[PDB]
Amino acid sequence: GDSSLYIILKKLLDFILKTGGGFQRVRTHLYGSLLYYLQIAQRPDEPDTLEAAKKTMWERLTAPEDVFSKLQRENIAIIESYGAALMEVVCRDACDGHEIGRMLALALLDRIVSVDKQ
Amino acid sequence: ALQYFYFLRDEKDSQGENMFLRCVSELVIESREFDMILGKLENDGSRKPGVIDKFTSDTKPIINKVASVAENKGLFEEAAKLYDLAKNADKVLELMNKLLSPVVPQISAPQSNKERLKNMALSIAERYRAQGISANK
Repeated sequence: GDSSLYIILKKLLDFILKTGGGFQRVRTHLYGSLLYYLQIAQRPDEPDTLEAAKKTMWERLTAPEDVFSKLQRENIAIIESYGAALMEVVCRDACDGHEIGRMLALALLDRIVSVDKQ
Repeated sequence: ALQYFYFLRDEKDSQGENMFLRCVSELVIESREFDMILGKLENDGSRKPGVIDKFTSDTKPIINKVASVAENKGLFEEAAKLYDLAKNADKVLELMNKLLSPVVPQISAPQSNKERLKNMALSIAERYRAQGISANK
């Protein structure tokens, strides 16, 4: 389980919101770690998987598995808080500096994006 | 709706027959009126026929289809209901154990003595276990 990874994910969000780090270089690292974490959590699965899980829950006929959905929910809560704060930081940042760090931050924004889509 | 769909057969021939079947299948799905359409409660005595059953035939395959879908959505209860009709007794209890199992762990202040997953649990046990029980020990 990438539970241990979860803690790093939290630290990353913390640093970003704080926007400490004179270096965007630092923030690029934070963005990269977050990107992998978001991607890692949902191994490529598509709506079919979600539908199957819901049915199984169907209702807990017996013992269901709803592990991946639960993991996504926890990620999304953490992310929310930290989120408003950090969204501000991530976008402004965007522009400038780092045309570089950019490659990293835009990718982070897009992954995040699916999840927390909605 | 069932009564009207049934007329489709009035044009006797394949194609139309399938169209009828598909229409009914489509009706069951998304209307989700399983009890009315498919049937209900054994008390031994197999199914009490649903409206469609009165018309008859392909009904088992539709049930599996609906039930699996229920599984996607996670509409438990519907799944249990569907599997009962399917007569997959073992499957029913297993889904059932899961449902009762969670809701057991949690925090207290619940469980009126009359209706829900627990009540559901009681229904099935009394119901199946006495009778030639097909489930795993």
